[PDB]
Amino acid sequence: APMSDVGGVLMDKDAVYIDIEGEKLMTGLQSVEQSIAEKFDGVGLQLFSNGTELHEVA
Amino acid sequence: KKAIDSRIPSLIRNGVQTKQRSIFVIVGDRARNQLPNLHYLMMSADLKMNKSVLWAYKKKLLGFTSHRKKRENKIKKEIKRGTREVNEMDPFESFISNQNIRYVYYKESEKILGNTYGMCILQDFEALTPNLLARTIETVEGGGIVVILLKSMSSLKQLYTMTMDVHARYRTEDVVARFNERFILSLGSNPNCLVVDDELNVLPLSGAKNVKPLPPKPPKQLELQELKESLEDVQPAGSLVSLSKTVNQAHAILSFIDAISEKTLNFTVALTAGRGRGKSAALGISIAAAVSHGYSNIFVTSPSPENLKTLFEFIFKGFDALGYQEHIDYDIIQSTNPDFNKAIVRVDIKRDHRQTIQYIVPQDHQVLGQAELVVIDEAAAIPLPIVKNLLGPYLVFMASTINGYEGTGRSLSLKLIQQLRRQLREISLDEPIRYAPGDPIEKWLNKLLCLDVTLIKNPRFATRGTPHPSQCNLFVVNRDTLFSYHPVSENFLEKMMALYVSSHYKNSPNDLQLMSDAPAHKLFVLLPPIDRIPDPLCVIQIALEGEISKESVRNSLSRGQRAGGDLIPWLISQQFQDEEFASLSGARIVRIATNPEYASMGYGSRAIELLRDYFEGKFTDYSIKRVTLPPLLLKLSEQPPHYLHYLGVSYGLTQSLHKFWKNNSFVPVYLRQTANDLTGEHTCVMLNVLEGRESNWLVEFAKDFRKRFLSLLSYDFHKFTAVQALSVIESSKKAQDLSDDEKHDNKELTRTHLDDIFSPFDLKRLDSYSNNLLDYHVIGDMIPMLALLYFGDKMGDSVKLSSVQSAILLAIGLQRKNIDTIAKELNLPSNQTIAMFAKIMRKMSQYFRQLL
RNA sequence: AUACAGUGAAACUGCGAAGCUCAUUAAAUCAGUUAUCGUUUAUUUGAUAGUUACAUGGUAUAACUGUGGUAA
RNA sequence: GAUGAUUCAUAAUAACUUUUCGAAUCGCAUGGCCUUGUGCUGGCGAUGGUUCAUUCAAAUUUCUGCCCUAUCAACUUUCGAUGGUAGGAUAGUGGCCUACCAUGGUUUCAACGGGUAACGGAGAGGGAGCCUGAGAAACGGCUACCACAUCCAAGGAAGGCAGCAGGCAAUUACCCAAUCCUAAUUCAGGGAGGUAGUAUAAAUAACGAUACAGGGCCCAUUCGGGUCUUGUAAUUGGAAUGAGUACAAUGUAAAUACCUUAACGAGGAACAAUUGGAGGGCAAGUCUGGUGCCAG
Ligand SMILES: [Mg+2]
Ligand SMILES: [Mg+2]
Ligand SMILES: [Mg+2]
Ligand SMILES: [Mg+2]
Repeated sequence: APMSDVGGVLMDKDAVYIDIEGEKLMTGLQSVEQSIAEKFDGVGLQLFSNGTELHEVA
Repeated sequence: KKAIDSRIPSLIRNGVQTKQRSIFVIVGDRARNQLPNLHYLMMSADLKMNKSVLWAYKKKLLGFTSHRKKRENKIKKEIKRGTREVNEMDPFESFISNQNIRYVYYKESEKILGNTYGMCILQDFEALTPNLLARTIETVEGGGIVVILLKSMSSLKQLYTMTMDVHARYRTEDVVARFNERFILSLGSNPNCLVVDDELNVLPLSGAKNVKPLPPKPPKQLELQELKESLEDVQPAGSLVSLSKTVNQAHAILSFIDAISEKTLNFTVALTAGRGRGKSAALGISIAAAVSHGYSNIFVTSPSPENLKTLFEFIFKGFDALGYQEHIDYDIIQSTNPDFNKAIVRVDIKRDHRQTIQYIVPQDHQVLGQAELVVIDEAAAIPLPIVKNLLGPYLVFMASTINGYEGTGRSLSLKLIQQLRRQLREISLDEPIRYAPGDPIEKWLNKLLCLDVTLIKNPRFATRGTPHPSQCNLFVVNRDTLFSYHPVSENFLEKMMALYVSSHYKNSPNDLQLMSDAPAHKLFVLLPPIDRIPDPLCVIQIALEGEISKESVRNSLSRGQRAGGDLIPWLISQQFQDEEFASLSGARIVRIATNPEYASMGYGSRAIELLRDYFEGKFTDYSIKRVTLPPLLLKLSEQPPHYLHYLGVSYGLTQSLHKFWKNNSFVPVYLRQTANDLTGEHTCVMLNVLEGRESNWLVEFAKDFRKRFLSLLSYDFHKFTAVQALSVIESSKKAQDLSDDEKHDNKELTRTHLDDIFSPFDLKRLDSYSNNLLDYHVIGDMIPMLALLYFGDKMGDSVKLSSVQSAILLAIGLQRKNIDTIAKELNLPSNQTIAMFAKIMRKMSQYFRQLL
């Protein structure tokens, strides 16, 4: 039954309607703003023990 | 009624439109309840999607059972008890009861390799392995969904800490699990990965943050439909080419048909492709083409007949495309051997003229004298000497897989090609047949497992010149930084992994996890002299084995699961039963890899010398923060060594490798009688003692091995060339030279011992031969004892022989080879060999007289 | 209730488990009647056994505790 | 000693035995004694146990008992038919079975065979073997064999539904109370059983008042003849009550139903039964045929 709600999932137009310590970790994760890929950008890695931090591969 | 985030529906629909796969990571205890919703969205987007589902788990399912009758009985009892109404079924129970789900353990991931599934569910995150992740994802078709259920609380705490701070790694109270942590970070880079909770809230850590629904709707299909239409009238080409699924597959089949048409029996076709690209379908279709063309004696060879089930399946589909009918035009013969599991062995065809397709073991090359075609499937897994015998005066098709199953190193395929440079035709299949080309998941998987890594020639080394080995220095590689998924570390990892795969014969996907998580393992890299990312020249992976590992082992047994093993310490235990060697600490060189182009320039020896120096002490906290990264590479002095007694190696005996370890002062102590089935060479263990430590034990072991080797030349090492056998003896004797002490010394044969071994009539027979008064056959009985006495060093300084003469005596006496067999091996005519053999026996007789 | 003592899951013992559908068969079915000095018989009922001990063993395990195998 | 009758009941001798049985059990109560030790001796029950009799059953067994038949005169020894001796088995008698022996047994007084309104004994997927019990060749279980069919990760596992009830479509819901039956039993149970579910007598009306009209009806082919309180397509009054709408009690294991019984309940009594038959008559209407205005 596509138009109807089968199981708990209903699709109208292009939007789907569904019926539904860790909890603190859940909400903290949901509120994160920067992506993991972006967080890598500000990071630099030291190649040798006293070498200069290299950020991006050439 | 909660409005789902628009990203989740859009991603599934985008994948279906573009035939790209997508990854969902569901975090929460109620993650299982969200799978039915995702599957429904997948099916509604396209009704042509495959409805089969794959459920992979380690030991236990999540709160349900896959046995139907057990489920209804629990349901019926619940209904009878009144806990549930008569007809209530929550969505999850409906999802399992109706849908076609295949439940598979992680251990038995081989069974799923052939099949194709619409959705893949990986129940357990902690137990994910590189092999299980390559095998399972490859079965998902275009538009499918890969679901990974990160339900564990500890897994979530790792997820939280990295997202809060990429440097920080959550580490519980000896396995580090670096592969899983690197896996999580990689998921962020994937554009088709969404990480969601059990409420379908999109966690922003995922890479698919900015997914937007695509507008409603490929060139490769266009280049494929036109080709089929053009060839429809031209049978048998049209019917068979119709079975092709991709442009590359059709081109390969047509090229095979060209070979089948040319009828040249000195012609060879080499097919190279990745796994899942459709080689076996191409092979089976072409075999059907040769059947319809007229080839009668068609052969198929592989390591085992079971692996050919797909190839034979597509032959029959090709036969169906050609109108052949089972039990009228052809008959199927299945194996009676229980080992082959009723695998098809022979197909007999009766149309027009009698035509036969037969499976042969690769060793049986003699039967191929009447062959018109042999199809070598998975030639990578057949030993190189054996396949060379298989290249006869007949049409040859070879299929070799690159980075599929174990496959083989890419350079090995190149070395095989270089040898073939017989007329050659090379064909390559690049496009996948289950999903769209350039699928992000396949790219993400290859990066994560470093499967597609390739070696690159460095122009800078050419300009500056090749570094002299004395200039190069050895540096330790910190594993936490290497597997931190930083772009710099990732590039260095790829270069290291490139060196690994090219050199060694066989590499499994799990080797990456073993290297990352195992505590005993360490990594060393021989960088060029520092003066950009450095390009390693040689990489050494060692594993600490001995008394040091016992503390880690004892922890594992307390866990209830023994972790890993001590190969050399256990091996030396059963062979010699020496309690001391168990207590001795040592390191085993798991793998030493060098650039094949720069081989013979002395890097491999240089790195071992520096490594030997390091553990001798001649060069005398970097862990990640546990809830800013340390340097990627560490100088040798910066990290103190463990106390070790010996350096060991385990490798498949080849003349090149044996010469390499012989030159580096390694002494052989064991050699396996049973050849490795995949590669065909014998595993050899060689040990090296470090200065300042007792060396008495190694000398005793080497002496015992030499006696074992001498007697076992006749049993299973008779295949070895005589020159190779002498080298092993010579390498062992170098061990005796290492010990300056004369406490142990060979004993010259006494007259009393001489009488027992040879009777006087024999000695008279030996004298008469030297006088040329006897034939060679008369003395055949005495030769093996003479070889034992001579190579036992009982004859002493009186009798010495040349390297060629020692080879001849060893071959007759020990290898049991014929005198003519030595002639071919030593490139000497038979008459000269017998003349030399007589001269050898004169010296032995003269010595026998002198004692008397 | 200083062995337990009310009630009592599970488990071990004891007792009882003894309408339909097809075919057809003339005093071989069935009915009445006779015999068992020619027999078996739970139960009911009535009779009926003077020929370490202030109480023996596990030669004993279940339910139960806990460790696991299996798709079941 | 007992029967009509016994090698019957019973007793004894000598041995035999996978020699049986002859309370290592439980509940309630705590009396009578004294030799004060918790010393001796104790009341009512339950569960067990040998043998006999009784009861409930079972198995064989004597004699008798309505069809047509000779166009059914032999049948039986056809792997026992009739009988004797011995053994095996059975709970026992017994050709029930086995060894030896005799040649018998039914029949024209109807054997044997045939037909039958002789509904006027068998099985639980199909044959074979076995197990429990006082009682079964068990609608139970087990083994192999033969088919059917189901789940599976294809390594195995399990079934008797090859059923039942329907059609050519609601067999369900409530109980053990009533009558009986089984148990470690007053109390548990029983799809035994019980309860419910889904051609026969009435009504659609009865009784009055007033007004206004002169015709109404019967017979007869024909002409005509016979007789008298009739018609309304008029107005009007107050009474009666059933269907319904329904408060209760009774009824019952409970409930439905039945019986009994408050209040309301009629003029279009619209609180609105039918079915069939025989005749008409009408237009600025339609069609057809003609010897105007007609006929169909
Ligand atoms: Mg009694
Ligand atoms: Mg007798
Ligand atoms: Mg009136
Ligand atoms: Mg009516």
